[PDB]
Amino acid sequence: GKLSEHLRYCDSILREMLSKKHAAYAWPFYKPVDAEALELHDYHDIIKHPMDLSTVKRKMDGREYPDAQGFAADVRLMFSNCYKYNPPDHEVVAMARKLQDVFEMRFAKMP
Ligand SMILES: CCOc1cc(C(=O)N2CCC(N3CCN(C)CC3)CC2)ccc1Nc1ncc2c(n1)N(C1CCCC1)c1ccccc1C(=O)N2C
Repeated sequence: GKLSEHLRYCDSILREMLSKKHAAYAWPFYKPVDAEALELHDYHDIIKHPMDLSTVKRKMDGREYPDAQGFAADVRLMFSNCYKYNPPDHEVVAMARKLQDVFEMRFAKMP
């Protein structure tokens, strides 16, 4: 089935995003947002479905995505949360944009 072929290619996108090359801008998305440690009393009012690369990895390694589109939806959700919660001039936003540049480019190049 070409459904798991695409998902295996998405595991490579995930490895690329977690890789040491992109760490200057990707590290805020390694683990979930700790709203209590960052004193974001606001975060879970606005972000109803948090997402991060480690949760995406957990779901991928557990075969929880039925197809590549579900994986892409979660990665983009992680980006959309960051754009939604933060003021557009914050530099977590620039960091998220640099990482999304990696994701969208490698996703489009899927055979
Ligand atoms: C597992 C460790 O976790 C964190 C630890 C610490 C920490 O105390 N030290 C102290 C000095 C830090 N410095 C200052 C800033 N410098 C750009 C780099 C060096 C290094 C580490 C800070 C943030 C963390 N984790 C996080 N995870 C998601 C988000 C997130 N931070 N940022 C920040 C990342 C950098 C700027 C924004 C957010 C902050 C507020 C609201 C939303 C978000 C948000 O959207 N994301 C995705």
